[PDB]
Amino acid sequence: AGGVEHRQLLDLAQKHFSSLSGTYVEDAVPAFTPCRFTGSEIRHRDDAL
Amino acid sequence: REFGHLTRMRHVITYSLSPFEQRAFPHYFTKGIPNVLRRTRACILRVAPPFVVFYLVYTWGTQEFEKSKRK
Repeated sequence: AGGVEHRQLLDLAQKHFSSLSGTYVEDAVPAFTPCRFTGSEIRHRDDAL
Repeated sequence: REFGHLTRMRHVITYSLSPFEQRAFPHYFTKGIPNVLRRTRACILRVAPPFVVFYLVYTWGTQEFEKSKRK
């Protein structure tokens, strides 16, 4: 963002980033395990604070 | 005696679970039956021997009452 032209950034990205590995060795889908919510509590008692 | 003015405590952590997230009846006969047998064994030699001596005095006292009115 700022004083940038989009055409200039695109050709700089092809010059420096094109050797990044596109698809991978065996390229398995990155698995997304969701996370559940639990009603609970945690109490840390310290009277000197 | 109100709740924030009772005592001084440091370095103690407690963890709890919501009542709607747990079973109201956990292990009931798996844990509970061997637990009430440990508590029965731990107190049986203190409570029971007085009530045995009441039983022996009661039997001797009603039998020697009837072997007085007989002849």
